[PDB]
Formats: sequence, C-alpha cells, structure tokens
Amino acid sequence: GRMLPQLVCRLVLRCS
Repeated sequence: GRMLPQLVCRLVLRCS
C-alpha cells in the first residue's frame, strides 16, 4: 500500500 490506499483520504491530509 502506501501512497495509494490513502492517497484520497490523505489528499485531505495531503494538505493537512
């Protein structure tokens, strides 16, 4: 995984 399964939800946290 990593940078794929959370690339979206993180996207939120991408900007976190």
